[PDB]
Amino acid sequence: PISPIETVPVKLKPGMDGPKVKQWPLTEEKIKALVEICTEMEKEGKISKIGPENPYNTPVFAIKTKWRKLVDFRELNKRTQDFWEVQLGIPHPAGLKKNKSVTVLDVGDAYFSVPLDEDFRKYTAFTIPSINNETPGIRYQYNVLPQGWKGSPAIFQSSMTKILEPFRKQNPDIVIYQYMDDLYVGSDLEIGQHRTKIEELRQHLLRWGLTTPDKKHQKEPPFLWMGYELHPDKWTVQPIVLPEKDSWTVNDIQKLVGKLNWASQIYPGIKVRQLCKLLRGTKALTEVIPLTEEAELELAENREILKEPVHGVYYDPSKDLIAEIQKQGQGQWTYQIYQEPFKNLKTGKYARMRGAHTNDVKQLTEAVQKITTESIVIWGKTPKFKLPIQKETWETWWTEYWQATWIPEWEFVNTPPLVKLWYQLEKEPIVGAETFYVDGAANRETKLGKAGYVTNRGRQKVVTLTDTTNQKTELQAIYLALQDSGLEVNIVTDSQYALGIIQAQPDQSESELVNQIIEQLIKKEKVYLAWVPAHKGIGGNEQVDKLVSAGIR
Amino acid sequence: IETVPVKLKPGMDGPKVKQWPLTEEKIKALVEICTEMEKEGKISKIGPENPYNTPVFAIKKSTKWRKLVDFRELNKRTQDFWEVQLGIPHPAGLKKNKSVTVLDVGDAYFSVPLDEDFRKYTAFTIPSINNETPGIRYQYNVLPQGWKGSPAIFQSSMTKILEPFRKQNPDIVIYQYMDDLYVGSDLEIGQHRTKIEELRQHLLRWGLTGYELHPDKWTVQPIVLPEKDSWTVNDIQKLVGKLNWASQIYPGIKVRQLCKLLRGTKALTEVIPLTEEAELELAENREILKEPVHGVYYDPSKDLIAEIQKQGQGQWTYQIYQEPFKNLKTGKYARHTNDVKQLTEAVQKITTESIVIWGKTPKFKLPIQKETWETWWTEYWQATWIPEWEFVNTPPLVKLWYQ
Ligand SMILES: Cc1ccn(Cc2[nH]nc3ncccc23)c(=O)c1Oc1cc(Cl)cc(C#N)c1
Repeated sequence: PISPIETVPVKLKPGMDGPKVKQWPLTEEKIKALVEICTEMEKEGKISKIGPENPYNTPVFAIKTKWRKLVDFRELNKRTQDFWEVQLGIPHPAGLKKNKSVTVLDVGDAYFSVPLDEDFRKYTAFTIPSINNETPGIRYQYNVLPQGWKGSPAIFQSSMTKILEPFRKQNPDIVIYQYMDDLYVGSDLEIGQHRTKIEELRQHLLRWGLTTPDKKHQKEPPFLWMGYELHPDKWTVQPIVLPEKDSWTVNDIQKLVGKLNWASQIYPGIKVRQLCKLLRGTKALTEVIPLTEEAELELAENREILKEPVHGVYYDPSKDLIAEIQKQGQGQWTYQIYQEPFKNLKTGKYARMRGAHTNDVKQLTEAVQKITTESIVIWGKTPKFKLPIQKETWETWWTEYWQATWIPEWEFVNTPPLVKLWYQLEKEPIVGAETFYVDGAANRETKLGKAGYVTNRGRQKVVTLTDTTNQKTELQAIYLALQDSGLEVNIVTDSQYALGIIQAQPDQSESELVNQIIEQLIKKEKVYLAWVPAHKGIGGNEQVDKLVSAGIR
Repeated sequence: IETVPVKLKPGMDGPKVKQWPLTEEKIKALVEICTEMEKEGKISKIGPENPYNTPVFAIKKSTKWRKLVDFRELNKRTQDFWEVQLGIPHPAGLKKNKSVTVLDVGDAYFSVPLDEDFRKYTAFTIPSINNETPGIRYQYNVLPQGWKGSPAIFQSSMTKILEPFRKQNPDIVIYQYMDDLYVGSDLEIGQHRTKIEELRQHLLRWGLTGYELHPDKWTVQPIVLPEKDSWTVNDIQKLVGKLNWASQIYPGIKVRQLCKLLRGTKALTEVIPLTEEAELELAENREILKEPVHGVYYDPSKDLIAEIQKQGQGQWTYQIYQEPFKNLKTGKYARHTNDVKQLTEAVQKITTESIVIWGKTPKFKLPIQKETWETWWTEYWQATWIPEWEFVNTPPLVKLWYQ
């Protein structure tokens, strides 16, 4: 069957003509196979013989016991118009409502069951060459959607939408998931009314040239779909088997990470940082990577999580979603989403680096944004958060931060480690604390530099650095003052870069110099940081400037 | 009615902008709205042979949900048509009025059909939850609300609708920007409010069925210099920096005398007595700061930029310029309001001012996370236009130089 549905008017790209690619002479055995295939397809209505007036051509090939016909639509695909991007997103099991009865209906010979715009059929022209290419070939063109063609997935999906429309309008309490050439039908009806409504569906589809399986051929739960297991009251990922091996290659770690990442959507606490760190360094697939202590420990913890099986529950739209986040370690975050306490719909992890210098408060808000988005996709609504951060910590941070920051509806949950700011900077200068005027300077040619300070109480220092930048020297100068100062410090810099980093209360950095600075800032009782313009003869700034410029600039 | 042909700029073609995920409530609101517009023939369902897409959202302002189509990309791609080919002259008088009322006039557009060969470029998708179904796709058969080409085409009809009112009230400035009418007068508030009611009746007879600004009362937010008795080392360091910066933008700023007070490696807390020469230069700098920037003028061929800084405790500062420090306008915004709600309100206030003053929306430099702003902006948005925006990191010192 070939659907009696209206056709989709396909066009070629503006200012382009159809493909005119020569057929390559094939073997007698290949020509014979193509002839058998093509005559069968022609009797079925799938293809039609054409006259020699049609100038277009796409190459054909036969591959092997049966023979398959392979049409190379590369040229036509480059000339066919762009189509609407099919469906941007795939159903997540956790977004599925638990239905009384569900049936899976795969459409049989999908593309071949839908017609092709008559005016575009000319461009699908192909030729079965004659023996040693002496005689003119047998020419055909497609009447249905050809496999490998650009418009097929779009045009099929669109035809399937048009067909289902009337059934959807009259059966609103029946869910139909449209995925590729499958239909997933769920209802909250007793076996019998559903087995009937499905037959009505199967029948409505037949009136439109679309054939689906009958009761004996229809799949029975549990459905093994897209790496998932869909059971009548739970869902999970399919079996994850972590390979045991003496020597791990780049490809082995790559596959391991993928499996763990996949497992992370239901199994809580999955960690991949130490495994990922091994992968950086341009090594070959076959190249063996020795595990670090930490990678071994991460793998061990994961094997433990995976030992016993875990499942997820389906969605109840009458209930709110609760999302709980936990700090797992450095840069690592883990979350769980549920409606009823500890019966998770799904889980996940967040372990990103937004910038070079950050803190847990920023990281927590980033994870809340990622979870929020994900909730809108899966459920069409935001969850309520349970965060390991105190409301006082949050309001102190938000209030004083330069960026507009916002976490929707939340509640603190005492689940350690808790999110805190490790240090705070003074708002006004400190009385009875030494005033360090810090500076840094690096010669751009030699790449050498000097870092130092001049204090208000007569002190001075200057260190030489070898493979530096002005940014590195100015950060060294701050570190110098933090090292040689008391427990109360007023620091004046002409570096907005350094000022910027420090004012943001980082607790973690990609830079070791910044982590050394952080260690000092935490140790301190009171620190006040001020900025002045450079090169203007300002106070103690002019004095460090001359000190660090000696030999440098 | 005969359609005006829309000739898209050569080379580049239609928008292919992704639809952002929408909540269940917003989706439902849009499906009900679109079903209606489809029955009324305003829009029609489309095939996959339409590769184009522009985002669609649902806002309020009202308890009623309204559809908002983001035509930012289409507008950039049709700039020749709505700005050069067709083009609404902006009246210089509007910013001088004691009162400006803003009227939603977007309902007019649906009575004018769109060129049959341009409709494909107006394609949009209503998305579904958990990708149950492919999205509902539509295109417009009428002038769409939010497209800059719509008031451009509707100009002639708008002129006729307004002719009697304008003839009877020669001192009323009426400006059309996108879906809105900006109506300004120098009348007493009661008389102004009376004339707008009169204009609504004229609008009502053609079909088309407020928001009150006071532009004559729009003043600058000058760079404020502290007025104090006892000046600390930090205080003057803070001054010289604030003044050193203003000297890049404002012509005639002097600092030599103030700078001269900072000699040697002194403690920040050390109170240093001021000179009656340094006191004179801050007085002269104050005087320059309260006045407009000398030599900064609006260039119509250049884009407008708006920069916003979070000042804490519900206060926000902003600046509008075309050249990075050559700034045309500087102001402030003040507020159970949260940071996104506050920033949303500020971007809209700055935008209405830009429309009134220049007839152009600025390109915003927002001190927020893209994703936060992307998920949240629609919760508080109430304008029928959307300006362009970039996501930035407020340089630490810019904030303190503006209060
Ligand atoms: C339409 C539907 C609704 C609920 N559940 C969740 C559920 N509720 N009740 C069930 N009874 C048995 C098994 C699952 C059940 C489903 O699985 C379902 O069918 C699908 C959806 C997807 Cl994404 C892939 C496949 C596939 N393949 C099947």
